[PDB]
Amino acid sequence: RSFKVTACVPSQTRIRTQRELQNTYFTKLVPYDNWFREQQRIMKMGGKIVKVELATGKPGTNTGL
Amino acid sequence: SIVTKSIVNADAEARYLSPGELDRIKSFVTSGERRVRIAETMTGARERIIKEAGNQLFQKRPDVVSPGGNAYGEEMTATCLRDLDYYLRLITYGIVAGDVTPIEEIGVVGVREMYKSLGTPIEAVAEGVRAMKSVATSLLSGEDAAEAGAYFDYLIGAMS
Amino acid sequence: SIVTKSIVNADAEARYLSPGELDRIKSFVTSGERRVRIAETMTGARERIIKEAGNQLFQKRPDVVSPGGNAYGEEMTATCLRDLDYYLRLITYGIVAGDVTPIEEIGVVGVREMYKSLGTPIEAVAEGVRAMKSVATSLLSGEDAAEAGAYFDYLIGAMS
Amino acid sequence: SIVTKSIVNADAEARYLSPGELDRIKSFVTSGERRVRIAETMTGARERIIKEAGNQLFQKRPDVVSPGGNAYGEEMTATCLRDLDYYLRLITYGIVAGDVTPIEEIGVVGVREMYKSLGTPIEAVAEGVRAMKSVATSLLSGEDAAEAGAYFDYLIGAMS
Amino acid sequence: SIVTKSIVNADAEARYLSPGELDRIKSFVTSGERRVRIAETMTGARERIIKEAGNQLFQKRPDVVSPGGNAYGEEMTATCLRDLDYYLRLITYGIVAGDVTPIEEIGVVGVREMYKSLGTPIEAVAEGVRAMKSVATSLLSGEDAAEAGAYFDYLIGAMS
Amino acid sequence: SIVTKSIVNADAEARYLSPGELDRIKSFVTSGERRVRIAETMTGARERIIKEAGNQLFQKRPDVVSPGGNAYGEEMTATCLRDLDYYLRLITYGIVAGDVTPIEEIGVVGVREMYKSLGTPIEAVAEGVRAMKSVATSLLSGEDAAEAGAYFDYLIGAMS
Amino acid sequence: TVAEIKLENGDITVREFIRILAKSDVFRNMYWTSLYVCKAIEYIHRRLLGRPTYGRQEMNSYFDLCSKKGFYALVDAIIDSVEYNEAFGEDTIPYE
Amino acid sequence: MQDAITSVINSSDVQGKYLDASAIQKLKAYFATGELRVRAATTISANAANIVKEAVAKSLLYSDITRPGGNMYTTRRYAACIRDLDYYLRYATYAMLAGDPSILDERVLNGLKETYNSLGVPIGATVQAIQAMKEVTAGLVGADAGKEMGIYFDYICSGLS
Amino acid sequence: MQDAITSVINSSDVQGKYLDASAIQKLKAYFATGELRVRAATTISANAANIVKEAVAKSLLYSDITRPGGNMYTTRRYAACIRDLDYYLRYATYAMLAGDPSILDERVLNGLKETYNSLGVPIGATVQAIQAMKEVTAGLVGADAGKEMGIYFDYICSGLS
Amino acid sequence: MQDAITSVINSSDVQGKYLDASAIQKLKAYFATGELRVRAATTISANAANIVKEAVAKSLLYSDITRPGGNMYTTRRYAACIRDLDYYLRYATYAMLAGDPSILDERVLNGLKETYNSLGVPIGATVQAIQAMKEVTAGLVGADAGKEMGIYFDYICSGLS
Amino acid sequence: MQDAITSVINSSDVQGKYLDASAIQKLKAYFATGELRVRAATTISANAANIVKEAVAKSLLYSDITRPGGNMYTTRRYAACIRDLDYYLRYATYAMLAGDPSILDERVLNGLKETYNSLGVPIGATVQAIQAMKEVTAGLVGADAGKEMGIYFDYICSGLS
Ligand SMILES: *[C@H](C)[C@H]1/C(=C/c2[nH]c(/C=C3N=C(/C=C4\NC(=O)C(CC)=C4C)C(C)=C\3CCC(=O)O)c(CCC(=O)O)c2C)NC(=O)[C@@H]1C
Ligand SMILES: *[C@H](C)[C@H]1/C(=C/c2[nH]c(/C=C3N=C(/C=C4\NC(=O)C(CC)=C4C)C(C)=C\3CCC(=O)O)c(CCC(=O)O)c2C)NC(=O)[C@@H]1C
Ligand SMILES: CCC1=C(C)/C(=C/C2=NC(=C\c3[nH]c(/C=C4\NC(=O)[C@H](C)[C@H]4CC)c(C)c3CCC(=O)O)/C(CCC(=O)O)=C2C)NC1=O
Ligand SMILES: CCC1=C(C)/C(=C/C2=NC(=C\c3[nH]c(/C=C4\NC(=O)[C@H](C)[C@H]4CC)c(C)c3CCC(=O)O)/C(CCC(=O)O)=C2C)NC1=O
Ligand SMILES: CCC1=C(C)/C(=C/C2=NC(=C\c3[nH]c(/C=C4\NC(=O)[C@H](C)[C@H]4CC)c(C)c3CCC(=O)O)/C(CCC(=O)O)=C2C)NC1=O
Ligand SMILES: CCC1=C(C)/C(=C/C2=NC(=C\c3[nH]c(/C=C4\NC(=O)[C@H](C)[C@H]4CC)c(C)c3CCC(=O)O)/C(CCC(=O)O)=C2C)NC1=O
Ligand SMILES: CCC1=C(C)/C(=C/C2=NC(=C\c3[nH]c(/C=C4\NC(=O)[C@H](C)[C@H]4CC)c(C)c3CCC(=O)O)/C(CCC(=O)O)=C2C)NC1=O
Ligand SMILES: CCC1=C(C)/C(=C/C2=NC(=C\c3[nH]c(/C=C4\NC(=O)[C@H](C)[C@H]4CC)c(C)c3CCC(=O)O)/C(CCC(=O)O)=C2C)NC1=O
Ligand SMILES: CCC1=C(C)/C(=C/C2=NC(=C\c3[nH]c(/C=C4\NC(=O)[C@H](C)[C@H]4CC)c(C)c3CCC(=O)O)/C(CCC(=O)O)=C2C)NC1=O
Ligand SMILES: CCC1=C(C)/C(=C/C2=NC(=C\c3[nH]c(/C=C4\NC(=O)[C@H](C)[C@H]4CC)c(C)c3CCC(=O)O)/C(CCC(=O)O)=C2C)NC1=O
Repeated sequence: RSFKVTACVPSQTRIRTQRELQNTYFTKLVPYDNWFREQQRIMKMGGKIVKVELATGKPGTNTGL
Repeated sequence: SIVTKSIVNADAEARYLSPGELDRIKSFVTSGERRVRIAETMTGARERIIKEAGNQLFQKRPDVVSPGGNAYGEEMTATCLRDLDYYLRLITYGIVAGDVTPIEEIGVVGVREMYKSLGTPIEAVAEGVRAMKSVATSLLSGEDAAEAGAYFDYLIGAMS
Repeated sequence: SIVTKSIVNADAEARYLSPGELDRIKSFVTSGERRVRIAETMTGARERIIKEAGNQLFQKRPDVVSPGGNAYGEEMTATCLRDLDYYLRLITYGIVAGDVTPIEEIGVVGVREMYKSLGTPIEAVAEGVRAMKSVATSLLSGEDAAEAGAYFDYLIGAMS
Repeated sequence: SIVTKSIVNADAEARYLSPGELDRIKSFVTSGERRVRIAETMTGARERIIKEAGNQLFQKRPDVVSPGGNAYGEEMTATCLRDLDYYLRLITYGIVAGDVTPIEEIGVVGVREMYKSLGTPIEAVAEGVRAMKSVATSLLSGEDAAEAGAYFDYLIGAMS
Repeated sequence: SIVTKSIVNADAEARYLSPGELDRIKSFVTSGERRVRIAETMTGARERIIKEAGNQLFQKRPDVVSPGGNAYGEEMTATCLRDLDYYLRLITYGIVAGDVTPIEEIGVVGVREMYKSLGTPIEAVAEGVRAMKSVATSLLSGEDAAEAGAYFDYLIGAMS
Repeated sequence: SIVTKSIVNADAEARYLSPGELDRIKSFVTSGERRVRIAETMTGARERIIKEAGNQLFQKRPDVVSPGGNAYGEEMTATCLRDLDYYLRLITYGIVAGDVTPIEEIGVVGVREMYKSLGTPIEAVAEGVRAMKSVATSLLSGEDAAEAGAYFDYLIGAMS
Repeated sequence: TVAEIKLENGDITVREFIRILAKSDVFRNMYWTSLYVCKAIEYIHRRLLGRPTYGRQEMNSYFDLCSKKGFYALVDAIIDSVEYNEAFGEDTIPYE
Repeated sequence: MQDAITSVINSSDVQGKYLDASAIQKLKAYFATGELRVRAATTISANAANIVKEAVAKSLLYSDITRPGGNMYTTRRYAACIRDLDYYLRYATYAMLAGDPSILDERVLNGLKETYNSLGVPIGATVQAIQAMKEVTAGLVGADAGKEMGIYFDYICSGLS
Repeated sequence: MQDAITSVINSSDVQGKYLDASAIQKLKAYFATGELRVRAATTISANAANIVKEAVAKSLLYSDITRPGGNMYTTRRYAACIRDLDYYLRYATYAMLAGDPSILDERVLNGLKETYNSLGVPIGATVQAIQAMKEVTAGLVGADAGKEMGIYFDYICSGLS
Repeated sequence: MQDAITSVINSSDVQGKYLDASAIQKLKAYFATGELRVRAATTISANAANIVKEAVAKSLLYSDITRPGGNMYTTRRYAACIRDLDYYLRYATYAMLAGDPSILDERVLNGLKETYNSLGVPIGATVQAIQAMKEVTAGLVGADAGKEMGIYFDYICSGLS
Repeated sequence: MQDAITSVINSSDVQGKYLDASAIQKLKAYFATGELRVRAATTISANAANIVKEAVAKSLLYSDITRPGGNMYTTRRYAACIRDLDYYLRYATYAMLAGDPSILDERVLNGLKETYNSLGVPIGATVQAIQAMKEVTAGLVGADAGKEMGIYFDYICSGLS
């Protein structure tokens, strides 16, 4: 049950002399049971959630996760 | 199911499923023509199991029938049989599945939340479920209730 | 007290206490005689409160006293009055301390793990505090009922 | 602000606002008419504060107004005051918010990279914003020179 | 054993044991008489197994007898037949314990770095267990060869 | 290349390149023609350095030629020449770059999971390429066989 | 490797790779099953966060979480804290 | 993450000027209504579970999604939903003191719009629930603070729809 | 951990011999009562939250530890004591199916003495509670498995002492 | 990840009907041929490192694709595509026991299309490798179960091309 | 952690009784001296970068310790020595605001033998720095506030040696 986020987050307080292109464009896959503790982490950072996608199976299926 | 729990465990070890567990699926499929009698007997007594286990519960906890509990009135004792029937509509989904993977995702995973959110104490809910799975063990055979009664009594410790 | 949560909120920021919070401490110490007059009138009528709020709890929920539920005789109903005596005691401690941290470390951490083991309803404790709120705010003054009742709602946010 | 700090601290523990913290916001809102007239004490006299600290900066350091220095000429000097005109605007934002949080996000988090790139000395700015402090608190009252001056002294130590 | 997978995979979720996993316990203690007869017969002809499956292994892979290989001379082939007797003993533990785990811990999790530090080929011993299972399933019964031959099949399938 | 190893050594700490490190690049440019003279001596004398040193490997290890092993006389010993010819090609890729990584990314990164699936002794490749570079150092000189000697020994310590 | 090639593909970040690493059975056998519980709270807190435990209320918040949810949410709750994410980042290997 | 005092600061900064007389007329308007916002913050956070247990009772408890065929029979899906409607009560009361809808934007509204489309749940049942949450919360805190909490409920409601 | 088979196996592995007939006798006794324990483990996990309530009211409630001064007076410290007894009911039922007190040794009782002595937790009330709990589980499982369950409870009270 | 047993459970609760008569012969069809699958899935694990011996050696080993210039010429690209074939066998055998290809499009087919068009992997070489490994399993499980394994092998090739 | 308020209402909680007139008199003894501390805690907070500046020049500077061969020689060690002094002013103002040295037993006297011994910090220079810091603090804060602050400086260096 994995999602597929794509997240644009800026650097809040620090001016990072290394590149950190990947630290502004997490387009990772997060599973369902730990997305919502993870979604608030981007949300408290001031990031922007662009899209979320169901990379796994069908919604509404109440068994088999 | 027991097929489903074995293959997700073998994915975690990143190997094929073990010959210890391959006995169990082989034991599940020779008992696949053993599990189906438990499923059909609960069809023939689902109007008999629930209508007796309510009064078994209401003689154990008559705080519910008193005015002020969460099932008081004829419109309110409808759900205190309907939520019990819904749990009888969960075991037969997992008798033939063998284990608790349809028991969890329909019944268990947030059941501390919504009965608190509806105001019903789950200790009364688990009591009638325990009152249910004394009558269903007496209805089934001594060999049927030896394993399904162990499977019956998961839900009482899972709820409360 | 109000000294403690002006320190542990200033230790996480790891700097000194700014004068934006030192004036509230400076207004707290000069207002010390007001809170003792709240507390002594609160504890001076401790039999007027619980004997009235015990009746108003049982009119809001008559199922604790009716045969089947939790509290019976003059023993198990009496320890229900003991816990309301505790929470009346525990709410005059935060009034003198001027903060909700002494009611926090004694009774706003973990009772949703606790009361389900005891079998009491959690929300029926919360209806006892609202009857305790309406008794004490009717007894206290018109201005301090917005201050003493500003702790009474915090117990409602604990359970409910 | 104190409203912003008390939410974000209380959001991370997934809790509502404490009654110790709600009376912090309640005194902060009602004293907001006190702080806005400290803000209009400076913006009513902003064009004098720039000009006096304009004369006070180039007296104590004349190399920046000298030829070769980074503010030399009637347009190249015009800018250094206009940069000091930004810091009247920033500190007036800080007295209104009651915190250095608009000083952070607008004014001070990148100055160690900017003026090194722009060639102007940071310690040349750090005395011009300190000569701003001596001309401001002579125009303010007695008690708020500690209140507004804490936003001044925050801009000294975060500069140098 | 059967418990050692189940007592760990339910401790990690900090729950009690699910009755699907109590089938796995029930599932065998009924097979523990059948699991004990086969390892008594395997130990009871453990000299005939190693002297036969060690023999025609070298008719299949004659390289390790040949000079330049590791087991040149009788002083190393008898050292080589220690690992045949060790793995025959580790089969008989795993049939009695019931599943995959005791042969995995004692004789599997270092064999890509043990045998590389010894310089011996890691694939050639994997040929020998397929002959060790060839002579063993040739001498036992037909119904246990689907059980006892599969515990051989794990230590093949994780060797090569 | 030694240019390519230098940038990522500086880009990891987000830095412009050190002038001591450009001395290594400026020495690499003026000694760039010498390494091309090293590489043509290998490619010109390829047919005497492969059939000889492979035969040294077959004289050191006569396990390889014998049946039951990895190779056999008609083409399997011939294709173990071309699987040995690839590494001499990778050394000549490595010495003209002044770097290890043309040996790395083509012929190191997955050789253990390759040759376990191919069924050859990976250590015999390492003893074969040790026999390859023992005669390669005596080919060209004694001076140029030292800094090209530093790229010979790495592939020995990559297989094991 | 099926945890690993998601990182080599770029389908997960490193912070998701650490969580899918320390939920495996080889980590669970090595540092959870064969240890005392409050040792095993402290050692996974030692490896992943790169510091010891801070005191008592920082550890009592972890001990009830593995009493109810299990080990799989103990290793979750170290990782999605503010002190993991804002002191290490989402693309760094942790260090002591 | 901002509040109504710093949003007036930010609307004056990005325009350029100082605290002009239009902003002080806006800022003094916040300090007058800020007294009632605290006295309605406590009586929501008292009855936070009591609101959401009644707001589900107006619209959701006997409908399409209790007879089999919808979102909530699966016990995790109903318990997420009571927990989702709990967090609307927290963030609107965070929006009530802060005096702006922009705290709801960087905490609720940006992520939640595309998940609910992707997870197949109805937004139309959610906006029916928050409007049912609006008609009970005005009864508890009084009508005059109900016009305050009716603003940020509608910003969730217009934002999700 | 360790299991009664994997202690009989590991006794004959470090000696290096094969399966002795005394060890084979030591495995038949585990398999003869294995059918009893597998029914015993379900009947405790059914009443696992119930037993602790029937134990703490047998010897701890209405006494001088859940009264002002004791370690269960603070009611959000008494909540530790309930889940402290949830561990000793869970891990003892693990050790009943294991046939071995080695679950309790290096997982529970390794640093249990040092935790309780570094807090002022009463040892003598814990052994007063656990030996009271042993009577309750023997009443619910019957006197056959109550001898078996009484061993691993007594292993907990011995190493804690 | 869910099998055919959970799928008929999934399609029975959601409409409000009980475990009816028509669901039983879907399960009895599983329980009839489920004995065949345990005879099948053991013998694949006997040859799980031996099918990949034949996987390269039939269609990939002495070809021009392995000759320097092709896609399968690097040691980092060789060993990455034996594990990428070994995973396609192991997840097929999960579906061989599932009675369902619904372990494939969660863990195998989720990002597998776009990762081959981007990494330069030829699609036609894989379906000439996977469909070549259908018939070597037909000589190892017998005639009928290889035709059952040919369903999920074609479900790979329908979901790869 | 506790203060003069939360030692009284801790010690009067644990007897079970309410707040009585013997304990309210202890609160009024703290409330009579509370106005003295808030004036004292304000002036130290405006001079925290200057009490440290003078006190290092009182006893530490131009010594063996400043010179090479001493400990605070390297710039890296030197700043730290201001920072490992600056906790001793901030935590001493917290205990002065508390009226109880219970913070000082808890945050700033744990490793204070074992950190300083395992880092080459001399103990005898830190105690000499602190009464060099107490003399300039009691000169800055007054005679009456200097002895109340003087308890919590001499509580630290007595526990540190
Ligand atoms: C009464 C209005 C409600 C109620 C009360 C009730 N409680 C118990 C038992 C206990 N209650 C506590 C609670 C506390 N103890 C404390 O010291 C504090 C803080 C100062 C609190 C909140 C505890 C620890 C117990 C157990 C032992 C004891 O009594 O101290 C009972 C008895 C239950 C039983 O089974 O014996 C009752 C009846 N229950 C209700 O139904 C009312 C809603
Ligand atoms: C309850 C009937 C008894 C009791 C319990 C009590 N325990 C604590 C605190 C802790 N208990 C533990 C327990 C364990 N740690 C382990 O690793 C294991 C093995 C699985 C167990 C069982 C721990 C770690 C703590 C302390 C950490 C923390 O800060 O919570 C308390 C709290 C004591 C306090 O003052 O905070 C209590 C009350 N005490 C009794 O009186 C009963 C006998
Ligand atoms: C190595 C390849 C690479 C680059 C270059 C890169 C840049 C980059 N530029 C950024 C921001 C920024 N970039 C600019 C850019 C400019 N200001 C202007 O007015 C001009 C138009 C322009 C420069 C001449 C500004 C203003 C920001 C801050 C706004 C933001 O947070 O995005 C950020 C956001 C994080 C931050 O710095 O706070 C990144 C990651 N990322 C990469 O991976
Ligand atoms: C509100 C936050 C903020 C800051 C801090 C800021 C600084 C700032 N100062 C600038 C230039 C400058 N700033 C100065 C100011 C100074 N140099 C001196 O010599 C004096 C000592 C000193 C003032 C104390 C001058 C002279 C220039 C122009 C330099 C040049 O063009 O080379 C510039 C480039 C041109 C411009 O003003 O647009 C920026 C961006 N801008 C901002 O928006
Ligand atoms: C408990 C798990 C375990 C096993 C099974 C094991 C075997 C083992 N094999 C050894 C050596 C060896 N074992 C072999 C065996 C073989 N090489 C081959 O070519 C064949 C594939 C195979 C036998 C047919 C050889 C050749 C040596 C000697 C290595 C040398 O002389 O360099 C030794 C050291 C010699 C001794 O102590 O007598 C041990 C201990 N050790 C363990 O710890
Ligand atoms: C440059 C990076 C790179 C390497 C290293 C590489 C190796 C490589 N070695 C191979 C085969 C082989 N390699 C050997 C080698 C040996 N057997 C022995 O007895 C000896 C111990 C040993 C070498 C001295 C043999 C016998 C085969 C054929 C295996 C077979 O056909 O089954 C093959 C398969 C056939 C071929 O295409 O040549 C490859 C692809 N390919 C690459 O792209
Ligand atoms: C199949 C999975 C499933 C679960 C877990 C479930 C729980 C569940 N129980 C409900 C209500 C209820 N459940 C009960 C049942 C009880 N309350 C009592 O007091 C009795 C003692 C007790 C039974 C033991 C009652 C009375 C209501 C309605 C509560 C109300 O109207 O206030 C509701 C809201 C109404 C609805 O749409 O059904 C849900 C979602 N429903 C499901 O479909
Ligand atoms: C604080 C900002 C924020 C919001 C608002 C939020 C929503 C959110 N709603 C979710 C699920 C859910 N929410 C519902 C909601 C409902 N069921 C109904 O019938 C109604 C229409 C509605 C509520 C009464 C359902 C059915 C699911 C499960 C659907 C799924 O599994 O994806 C989930 C997935 C797991 C979780 O609960 O954490 C998130 C993340 N997350 C956030 O971070
Ligand atoms: C569990 C389900 C699953 C599958 C099936 C899977 C495949 C997979 N194959 C990959 C690469 C690869 N796949 C191949 C494939 C082949 N080479 C050939 O000669 C043939 C065309 C084909 C034979 C199978 C090659 C060569 C690469 C590496 C690309 C490179 O060399 O850079 C990668 C990129 C990461 C890497 O391995 O470097 C993934 C993620 N991943 C998964 O998670
Ligand atoms: C309150 C909780 C707390 C304690 C106990 C604390 C102690 C403390 N003192 C330290 C260092 C040090 N401290 C000093 C000490 C001094 N300078 C002098 O000249 C005097 C002799 C002396 C103190 C007046 C020196 C000389 C070092 C070592 C810094 C290093 O080598 O990295 C360090 C190592 C610096 C680091 O963190 O890497 C710590 C942790 N820090 C804390 O946050």
